[PDB]
Amino acid sequence: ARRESYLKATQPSL
Amino acid sequence: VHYARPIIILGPTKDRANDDLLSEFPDKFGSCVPHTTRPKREYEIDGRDYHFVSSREKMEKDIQAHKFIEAGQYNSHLYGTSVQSVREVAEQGKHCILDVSANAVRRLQAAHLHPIAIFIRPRSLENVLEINKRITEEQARKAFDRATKLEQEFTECFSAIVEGDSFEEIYHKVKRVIEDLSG
Repeated sequence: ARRESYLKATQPSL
Repeated sequence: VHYARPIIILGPTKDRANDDLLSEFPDKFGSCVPHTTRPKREYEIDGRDYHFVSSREKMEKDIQAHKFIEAGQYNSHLYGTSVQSVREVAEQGKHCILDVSANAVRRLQAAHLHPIAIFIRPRSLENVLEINKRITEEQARKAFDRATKLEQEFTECFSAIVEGDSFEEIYHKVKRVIEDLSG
């Protein structure tokens, strides 16, 4: 049930 | 109906633990759906893949009014998990299994939703390889490092810290933890 779009938005590279 | 506390599991194998709780106990564990301003693809289904938001300004205002436990931008569109989406599941008496980052824990608490935050703490690189048998050494070192940084920075927000020599041990502990903290 992964949502890759969502994970990229909410786990940005710091 | 009694409020059920939402759940955030973090650490190595948390996603397997999430899937397992949902597939074993569908009467006590549920999911909510994130929001996005990205336009809906023909095959996607509003309320199932996302809650599709037509006004980016609307979502921007809601984000600034603290309506989201988590929010960010990808490919120039907004994404987030809303307080209300968690509340609806909780109000129906099901533990909302959340796939959100650790920063959401403080936002859920500040929204008065009383989360259960469980950290699966790897004991070492080797322990990571014990509990996740599908990954390279490199992936295991990255997971171990991430978990070390997670604990160093967020340990004050954990409801429980769980350890074990196998995923089965961790999973049994996670279920026992949820029962103890819910009653």
